[PDB]
Amino acid sequence: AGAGFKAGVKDYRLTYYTPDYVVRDTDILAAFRMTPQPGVPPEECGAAVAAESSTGTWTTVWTDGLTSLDRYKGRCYDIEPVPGEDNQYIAYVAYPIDLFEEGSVTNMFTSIVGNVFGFKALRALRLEDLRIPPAYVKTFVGPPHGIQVERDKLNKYGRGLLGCTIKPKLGLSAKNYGRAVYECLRGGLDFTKDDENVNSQPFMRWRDRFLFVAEAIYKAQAETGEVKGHYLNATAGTCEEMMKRAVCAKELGVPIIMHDYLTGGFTANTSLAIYCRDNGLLLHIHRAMHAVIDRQRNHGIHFRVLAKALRMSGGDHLHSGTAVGKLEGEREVILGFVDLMRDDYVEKDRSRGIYFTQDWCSMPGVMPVASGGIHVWHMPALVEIFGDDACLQFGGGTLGHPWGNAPGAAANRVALEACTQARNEGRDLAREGGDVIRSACKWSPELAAACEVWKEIKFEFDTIDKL
Amino acid sequence: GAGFKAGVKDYRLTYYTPDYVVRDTDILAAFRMTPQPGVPPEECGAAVAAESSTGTWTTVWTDGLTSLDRYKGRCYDIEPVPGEDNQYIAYVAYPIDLFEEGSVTNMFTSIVGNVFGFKALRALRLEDLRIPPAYVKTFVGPPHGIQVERDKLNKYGRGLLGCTIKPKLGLSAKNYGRAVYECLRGGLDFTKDDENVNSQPFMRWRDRFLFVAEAIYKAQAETGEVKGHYLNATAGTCEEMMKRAVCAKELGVPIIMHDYLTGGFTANTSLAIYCRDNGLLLHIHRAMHAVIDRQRNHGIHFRVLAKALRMSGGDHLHSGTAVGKLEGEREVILGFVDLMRDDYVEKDRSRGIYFTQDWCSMPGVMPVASGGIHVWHMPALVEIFGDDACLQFGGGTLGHPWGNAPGAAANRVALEACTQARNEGRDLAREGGDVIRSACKWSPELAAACEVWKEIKFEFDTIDKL
Amino acid sequence: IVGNVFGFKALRALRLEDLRIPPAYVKTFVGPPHGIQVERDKLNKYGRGLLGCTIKPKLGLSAKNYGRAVYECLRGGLDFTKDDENVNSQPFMRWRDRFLFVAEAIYKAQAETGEVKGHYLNATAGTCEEMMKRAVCAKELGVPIIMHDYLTGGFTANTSLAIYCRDNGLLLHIHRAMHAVIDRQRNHGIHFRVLAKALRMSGGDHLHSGTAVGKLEGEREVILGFVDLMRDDYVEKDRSRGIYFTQDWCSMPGVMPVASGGIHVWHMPALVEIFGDDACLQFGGGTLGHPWGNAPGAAANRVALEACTQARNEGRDLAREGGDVIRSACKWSPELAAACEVWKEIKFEFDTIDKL
Amino acid sequence: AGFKAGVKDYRLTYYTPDYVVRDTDILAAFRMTPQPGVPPEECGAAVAAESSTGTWTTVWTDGLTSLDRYKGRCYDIEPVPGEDNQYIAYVAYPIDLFEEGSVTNMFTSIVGNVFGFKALRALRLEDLRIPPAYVKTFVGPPHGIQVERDKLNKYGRGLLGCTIKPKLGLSAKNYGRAVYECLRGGLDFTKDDENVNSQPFMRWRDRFLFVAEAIYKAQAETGEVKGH
Amino acid sequence: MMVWTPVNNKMFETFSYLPPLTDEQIAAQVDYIVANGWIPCLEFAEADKAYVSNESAIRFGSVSCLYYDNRYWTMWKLPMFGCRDPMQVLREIVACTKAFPDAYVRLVAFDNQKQVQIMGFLVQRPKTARDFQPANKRSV
Amino acid sequence: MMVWTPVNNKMFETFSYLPPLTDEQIAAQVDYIVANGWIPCLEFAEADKAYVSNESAIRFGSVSCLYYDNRYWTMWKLPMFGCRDPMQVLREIVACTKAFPDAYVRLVAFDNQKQVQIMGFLVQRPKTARDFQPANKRSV
Ligand SMILES: O=C(O)[C@@](O)(COP(=O)(O)O)[C@H](O)[C@H](O)COP(=O)(O)O
Ligand SMILES: O=C(O)[C@@](O)(COP(=O)(O)O)[C@H](O)[C@H](O)COP(=O)(O)O
Ligand SMILES: O=C(O)[C@@](O)(COP(=O)(O)O)[C@H](O)[C@H](O)COP(=O)(O)O
Ligand SMILES: [Mg+2]
Ligand SMILES: [Mg+2]
Ligand SMILES: [Mg+2]
Ligand SMILES: [Mg+2]
Repeated sequence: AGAGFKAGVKDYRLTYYTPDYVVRDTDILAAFRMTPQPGVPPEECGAAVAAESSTGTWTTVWTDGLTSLDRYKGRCYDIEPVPGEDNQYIAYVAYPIDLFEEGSVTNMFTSIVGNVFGFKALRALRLEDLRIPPAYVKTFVGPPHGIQVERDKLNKYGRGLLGCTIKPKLGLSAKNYGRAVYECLRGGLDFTKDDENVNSQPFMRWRDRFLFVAEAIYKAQAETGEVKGHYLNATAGTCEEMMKRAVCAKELGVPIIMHDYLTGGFTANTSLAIYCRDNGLLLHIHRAMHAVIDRQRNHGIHFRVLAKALRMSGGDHLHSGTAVGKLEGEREVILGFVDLMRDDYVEKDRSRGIYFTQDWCSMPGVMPVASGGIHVWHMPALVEIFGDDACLQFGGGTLGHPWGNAPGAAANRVALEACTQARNEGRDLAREGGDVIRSACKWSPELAAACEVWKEIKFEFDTIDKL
Repeated sequence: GAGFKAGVKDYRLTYYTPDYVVRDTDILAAFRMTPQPGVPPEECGAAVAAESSTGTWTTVWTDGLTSLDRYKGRCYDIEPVPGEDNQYIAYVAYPIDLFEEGSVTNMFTSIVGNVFGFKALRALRLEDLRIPPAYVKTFVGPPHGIQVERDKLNKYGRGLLGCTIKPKLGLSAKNYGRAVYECLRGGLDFTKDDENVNSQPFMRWRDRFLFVAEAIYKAQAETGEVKGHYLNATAGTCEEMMKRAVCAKELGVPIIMHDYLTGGFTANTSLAIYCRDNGLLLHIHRAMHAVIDRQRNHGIHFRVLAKALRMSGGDHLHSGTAVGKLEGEREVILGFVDLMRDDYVEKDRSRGIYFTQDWCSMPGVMPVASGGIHVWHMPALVEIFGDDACLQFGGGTLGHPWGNAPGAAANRVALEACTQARNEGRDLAREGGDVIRSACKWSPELAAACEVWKEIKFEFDTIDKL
Repeated sequence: IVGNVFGFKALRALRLEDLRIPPAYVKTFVGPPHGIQVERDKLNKYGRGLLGCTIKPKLGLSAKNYGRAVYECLRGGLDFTKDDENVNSQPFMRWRDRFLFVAEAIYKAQAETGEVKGHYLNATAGTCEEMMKRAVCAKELGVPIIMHDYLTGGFTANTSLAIYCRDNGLLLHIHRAMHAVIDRQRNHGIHFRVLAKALRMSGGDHLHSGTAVGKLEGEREVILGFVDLMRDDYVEKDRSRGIYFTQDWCSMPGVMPVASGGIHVWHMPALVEIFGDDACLQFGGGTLGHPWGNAPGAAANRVALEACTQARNEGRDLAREGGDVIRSACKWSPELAAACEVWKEIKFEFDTIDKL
Repeated sequence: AGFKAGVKDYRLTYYTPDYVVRDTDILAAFRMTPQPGVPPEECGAAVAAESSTGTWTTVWTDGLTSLDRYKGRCYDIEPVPGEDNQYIAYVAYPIDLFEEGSVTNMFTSIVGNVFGFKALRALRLEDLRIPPAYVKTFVGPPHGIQVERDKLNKYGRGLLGCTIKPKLGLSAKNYGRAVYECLRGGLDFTKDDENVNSQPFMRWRDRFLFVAEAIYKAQAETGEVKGH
Repeated sequence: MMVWTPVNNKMFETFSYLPPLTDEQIAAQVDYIVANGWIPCLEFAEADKAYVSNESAIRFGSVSCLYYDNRYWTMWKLPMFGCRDPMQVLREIVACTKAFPDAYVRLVAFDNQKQVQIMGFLVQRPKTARDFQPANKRSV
Repeated sequence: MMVWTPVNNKMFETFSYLPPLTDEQIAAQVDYIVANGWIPCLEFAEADKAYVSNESAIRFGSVSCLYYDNRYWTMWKLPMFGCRDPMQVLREIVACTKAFPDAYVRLVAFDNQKQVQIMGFLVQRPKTARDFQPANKRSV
């Protein structure tokens, strides 16, 4: 007699721990930082994770025999101990491409992170990285435009793009919003944006905003001779409301909209990205809620995975962190996933948290956006970290300028161009950056005023999300 | 009065208001907050209040064009956490004006958007939210709710019984419908697509929907009881999600499902509205919740994610089991089960309810207990949940030695025996084993299930402690 | 005609008593979706008044309990039941749940009795879009009849709905909610006869007309005047019934008067005498207040109706022998006898405000 | 409490003078004139009953639900100074009684049938307290005062308008001629008379077109935003 | 409390809630037709075609509102235009029921001014009908 | 392995997977209704109206989701509002089953706070029913 159905519970490791498995080039791979409960072997814990994110449950089912489990099962194929940790392991799981719905980030997440994080038999679990194979990548529409197309459409080259969140976050009327946007754009900023939480509210309804912002956009563009835009927020409570807002932006002829992809969700985001592709709108992605998921070292999903997922779902910009601003993210960690966001091919590099070589098979790159608590003195560091292919956003850093939005824009634009020029001339921005900024202050009163106000302002704290 | 003064000042100067009397229309948030060394709790609470409402890191002149007093979030209270040297509960009040009507997406974007990533804090966890009646009333809410669901199904006097088809992935559409038919005909009210069963090379969704419809109608005709199977509308795009919901409508089947966190609140609210308008029950799977809600120090407690689902819309939501393979303590679960089902829930910190919650007649959501449960757990499940729950046995049905129909019958017999004993005045905590053993005497199906899973328990140290 | 002039400082009071709508203007309106003759033909109901019933309590019942009450009402001999005017879509009962359960009830009672049954499903809503959504659901359930509160929803929405009903074969019951705000006082407002002409033009298959003997005001002679204006093709001036103008309807279909509000079995002879056959008589409390429940309640009202109709047809004077006809029917009908006992002493007699 | 068939006084269920109104209740102030021999309490209770849950006789179906939860409540009766037979009756309606975002439904309950009751001589609704939790269910005005001023770019004075006359009888072209002449002289707006819709003397689309021409002519001539 | 029976308690529209009509009661109804100048007519149907049904709706889109099969019955001869003799109507009742002893037969009358059937009631049901109750068995 | 029979194995919702309730077991369920202050009620249906069906859907567009015929049964008298005597409920069971000996009869109870049926089970099936199995013939 052959292998038959035997009812009852057996160890997951008998089926789902396959340390001699040779991964296929179409497999989706996951690196899980796993903290087992006392008395649970790492092999059984890795196997439970692999099982319950793919084909298996807590007890033996007869229906396995109708199909081929060998063909479909997730496989824990490797377990590394974590250095400095007594009870932490990196468990590597391989998922056959057959397990996933084509073009669906939602479905990939549902398998890989759906249930396993709540299992009693583990104390903590963090998804560190994912290997998305070319064969799966090719199933996605991807970003509506990407970096090269965006620069071409905007006619903007040779420097970082400059942006700005309008403040206060909430409480401004539609007309005062468009007033601030006008004054920001006309001083030298390429973009302004709705705050992530600015949708449609009693103090300002979205369509009133869209219209005044359009007037502001076109006024600054005519005035400066440079293409201007403002990320109008299409984030909404339903897909139908989200689409109406995208439609209005299309009918106003404006360049760019935004979406909060994690609070709106992947399903709506992928829809909106497809709409943007079909109607030629740039799509700025805000990562609101990410740090709920990605802050802690021991549990959640590292941002690099959330960034990869955004690239697949679709977005022309995605916030990356600043290193030096008010929000957490270390320079080396950021540089890792910036390469993952922008580049075609990124080799494994554990020193930057890249657990897998990633091949994007020509999917366009996403513009990283550096934003949050940054000002003119941060400019050299920002240009040094990112290079030209980023958007740098100064909200408080513009609307907090003692002379107003236009002088505030101009100071940030002067600081960007001075640092870019110095970089091009061979200057070391890490060492000469303060000198570059002080030199520019001599011919730029706007910059001088900004430097004076934020001279002492730094954000330096112990990093939680260490590698 | 007062000129614009450029520059950085403490958040606490504007956003820490310890004498503020909360308004009955305010949204309130309870944040478990762990400040960095050298950051006073008051400044940390104020920073959270500021950066989830109206404020940024430096003073902006545009504040003067509006009324910050009217719009600002307010840290109005800070409690120390007993047993913790560096943990505080910061209470934040948000004017109703800050929020888009009917948008859970917008509420989350403000309250949990950026603040969890601030350098000045080491950890932040949202424990509870007080959703005022005036905000609750802006939401369509659940397509149907518990009472309407029971009335449509004609099912009363016991928990509902469900079952996830296994293996999770890898079955063909026809084998899926074969398994569904065999499950339903044995006494289960529902079966379901696994959360990750959407549309895949081994089984395309429309093939599954059709074979499952055949199975539903065969089992219904065979048993004389209304049957259903949660067909998964979860998809990569809103357009695909809607196509699937439309097909279910056109097949005349009772119920679909959605993974609300992996699909997202925007898609979920859309789907719930579609279900309301077309009379489909909507089962909600909480896939990905434990990424967010497992750890005590950081994230968002599930009770908040459950309130958000009730607002966004769902007829069922998974609640945990206490005794199964996935974590959730009995007392914690009982707290948010009340928050899911009831019209009015009083503050009760012993169950982690930080705020009195008034749902102002928004329909209740059916809790679903699922994951690693079997026949011996039945008395405890019935004791915990009472009748208004769905109990799901995937492995606990398809792992029965005699197959799906006997597996379903065993679970149904166990449920009805426990319900009967309960109704007769028996104490299920004490007499549950005896009730199950008595039922084994006349039920060979139950006896077979009892024998297989007799020794099986899931007992581990709880991570998400109150 | 009534837009600004009632507010003029130079007058103390103004009341529109009557309007002469000429054939040339009447001909510009679609009018009632069906009218009395077509309605009777679609329902296959001839030779007696129709019987209806508003479900009670007004608000607070669940969709399932609504359908339960409807089935029990319809199965006992009532032709129709209805949503109360203010039953639209609420937290205790959402409309689509109601529509579905009510469809079940309608089809159960129809299969049980062998008579065509209906329940006026309320399409009244906050927006035209919601209103139409509800009409569409009724069409797709294949049910006979919907209702609209034409004054609180308004003439623009009402005309649209009447046109939809014409194009989709739905009977349209009209509730006159809010009329008495406008039509009660003798010195100021608009007389109901004008509101009834306007409804006929806008479109309605049924319109509430008053009872004379029930809980709401309207004198027999005043009612008979506008009942003629609602049903007939040509009504001569008759100031003794408040008819200021001769009205030619140029073949616009008639509207079925609906007598409803505070009536019970003992009123039956008077109602049949006032209205004749072409009316719907509605007993909400007069059915759901029967000591034995809805089906016995329905049977009592049905028995009373048929007994009076039979006595009328035989040459008996209902105006003068109504009690005897009812008392005779009690001898073979325990249901009627129980209803007669409960409501024997109940009358509504007050000084009339809206005098001619 | 079982079901007892028959008529009883409305005041037994619907007059609740010790009720504490809830902050989500809709409140109504009715100027009420009872018929002779009808006590104010029974008259107020009849209004409360018949605009919410009750009818003229006891119905068994009340027991399936919770009348306490749903019933309208006459909770206060004030005599009207100067009047021998007028009272202000105060009624409280639970928020659950109303369809969200529907003024139609709110009117249908509160003013639907009660004004025609024989037991009263007159009834006037004086005021309504619309609670925040109900207000929030409505989309409300398309724009409102602030947004209107902002869209028109008009600040610091009243806006000025004007109805074209004669009310009816002008052709579409004459209408636009009159509109242009009005607007260019300094009025911000002109308007169709209320009864100007679409008529044999002037069809609506002809008027819309000629009026558009007039709006744009006056706006170009004056440099101020114009509308009709 | 007596309970109205849902079992075998089919009705037949006008007068079916009264005790079965005597010959004198039917004659009185015929006198009423004649006194009013209405046009008498007989209609009949076999048992399977007697009650309203839905079978044709299988052929329909969403257009079944107020469509029912079996509303139309079969006309016995022609409507008795110009009839002023009640005995003539009673003779046709006898004639119709004799030719179709196992059919349902109803008497109707038309008004040509309103152009509508103005009265109607069942005058015969087949002796094999078991779906109806005698008056005293309608409630239990 | 025993095989669950698909043939003549119709069920009846709550408690139909248990052995048939004894009079003492039924009385215990009635005591539970009374102890909780719920409203007892009896419902009944002839055999043809007992199980859920689809026949009315012939009249529908695409709106049959969660529509079934035969969910509603016929009410025996009225719900027993204010009943606090279990013997009263037991006497109505006797009275109902005596009046309708060939019907299906179920006992239900209503909660007026939730406004939902809160319990229910079959108390009588007709003796002619052959479409069900003994507990020990459910599997072969
Ligand atoms: O709301 C804010 O704080 C910001 O508008 C920046 O404001 P300021 O420019 O005034 O600081 C951005 O949304 C954050 O940068 C988001 O953070 P991240 O990029 O890390 O996702
Ligand atoms: O994938 C699974 O494991 C399940 O299908 C259960 O299978 P079994 O019945 O075979 O255990 C459910 O989705 C989990 O219960 C979800 O967890 P939760 O309810 O906690 O969200
Ligand atoms: O709300 C009510 O009172 C009714 O449902 C009748 O209830 P009852 O049958 O229990 O009295 C009707 O809407 C009124 O008859 C309307 O009045 P009218 O016909 O005058 O417009
Ligand atoms: Mg922001
Ligand atoms: Mg699952
Ligand atoms: Mg009414
Ligand atoms: Mg005017």
